Amino acid sequence: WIFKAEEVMLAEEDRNFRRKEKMFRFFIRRMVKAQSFYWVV
Amino acid sequence: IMDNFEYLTRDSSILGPHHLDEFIRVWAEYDPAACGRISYNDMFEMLKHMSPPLGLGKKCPARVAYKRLVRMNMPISNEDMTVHFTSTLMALIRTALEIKLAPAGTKQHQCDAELRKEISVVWANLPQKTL
Amino acid sequence: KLALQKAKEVAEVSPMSAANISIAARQQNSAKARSVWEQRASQLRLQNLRASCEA
Amino acid sequence: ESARREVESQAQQQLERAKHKPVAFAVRTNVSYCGVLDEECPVQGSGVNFEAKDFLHIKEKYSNDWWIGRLVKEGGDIAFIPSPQRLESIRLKQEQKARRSGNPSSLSDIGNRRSPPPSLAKQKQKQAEHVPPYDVVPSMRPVVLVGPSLKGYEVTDMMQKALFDFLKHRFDGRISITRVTADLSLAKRSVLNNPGKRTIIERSSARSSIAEVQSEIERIFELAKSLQLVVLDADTINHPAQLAKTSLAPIIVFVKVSSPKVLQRLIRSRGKSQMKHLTVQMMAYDKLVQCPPESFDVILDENQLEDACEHLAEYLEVYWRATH
Repeated sequence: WIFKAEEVMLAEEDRNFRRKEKMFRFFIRRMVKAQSFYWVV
Repeated sequence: IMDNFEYLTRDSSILGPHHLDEFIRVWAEYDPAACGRISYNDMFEMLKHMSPPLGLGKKCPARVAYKRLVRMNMPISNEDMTVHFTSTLMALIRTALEIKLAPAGTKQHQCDAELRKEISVVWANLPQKTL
Repeated sequence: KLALQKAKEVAEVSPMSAANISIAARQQNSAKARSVWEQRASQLRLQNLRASCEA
Repeated sequence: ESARREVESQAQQQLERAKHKPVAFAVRTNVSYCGVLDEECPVQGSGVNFEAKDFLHIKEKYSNDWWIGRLVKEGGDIAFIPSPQRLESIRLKQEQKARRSGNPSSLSDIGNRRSPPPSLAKQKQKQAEHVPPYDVVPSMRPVVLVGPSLKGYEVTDMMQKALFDFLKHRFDGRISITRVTADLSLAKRSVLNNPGKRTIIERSSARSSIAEVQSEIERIFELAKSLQLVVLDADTINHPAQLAKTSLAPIIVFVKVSSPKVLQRLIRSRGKSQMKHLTVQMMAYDKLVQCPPESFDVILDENQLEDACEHLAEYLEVYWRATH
């Protein structure tokens, strides 16, 4: 739940460097936990 | 193994399947034959000679035994020349575990009805032993 | 418990959550195998707890 | 008599033509009175049997004694609601059926002290508080989220922002989100006629924070009269009783951790910044937990985000159908 809110308050904080590399991390974490990645591995 | 799991997890302090064997052994020596009914004064010495694991541990619990012989319904209503094993061992096994009559003191009929409905098909052999 | 509480908030209309939790409480009840080991363990737990409480 | 039947028919026709018109305003009650068993209603058989702790919505105009209203219940039809003066009169009627109501007791004392009723025997006295039978509340209930700990901190902010986001997205186009940056717990109605009416008085309360808080009260009312559901992002209220005696009468949503053991480690998951405020962050949890569940309107006592998310969605859908 907390992570969901962190990725919800980060899209509304950029919508209006060291920040651009963090939506990439969020997308990666959303990608390493999906069923597609699990089945592929 | 699972057919005998009740015996294999005994924790032998409230055992009932084995003390009945000792009860039968004690009764056989004092009894030459059934003959219907037996005397009264034998039961006191039988309780004294009964296995301490069930019936009396120390001198004080004997009072509890008296509390099981007195302060409730009496088999003295019929002839005093009557057996008591039908009413003594049953009472002791009822009071040793899952006692319910003492807290109430008046709901004996419900307990008797529960016993009857749980012995529904015994060909009416225990009805004469409940007394 | 949550389904029973569901009906409590909705006091402006007759709630159907009780019926939904009733029809979904007995269908899965037939899965209680309760093997001999589990029954014996429950009885032993009851006896040990009674002995500990009564000392 | 022809007059009663004629007025009955006229009221029925007015009800029929007013079935599809906008709602005017709403009233709040504090007495368990039934509007159907009273014979003074203009039309019999179309009353309201509403208990306390209830909202009524009045649309059209009838007279100084009765109004045309509707219940917040689903399927509740149009009924007739007593006026506040009519409720005062019927409250006086409630305590007159008893043997005595004033000072002269009936303890075997008849014909000795007649004791005509003075001004103390009427409603003129007992004016120390004198709570009106009716209260003015917003048409649509504002939604306030409380818990799981002190607001303005990371954990509570995220656990409420996720739900706020869910409300914005799922109910997009029908819900407006407003944030109350200033305080909101100073909403009083029986303090004075006008404390700090002007900013040039240079009074203690004229230059205080009471002015903007009092002016924020009817903003919620204006949002409610548009039929669009509104929430309150108040960063000061952390307990339902803090905002229960006011005129808002809002829906309070409880997001709570099942046990404080989980909450402590959840606070630990943020970083070293929150360890400084961990102490004060815990008594604000158990103080709010010790509040009776009946104070809150809804409870979110689970851990899953999606299932708790639906728990609010279905409740608000039921509310939406209730007032439509």
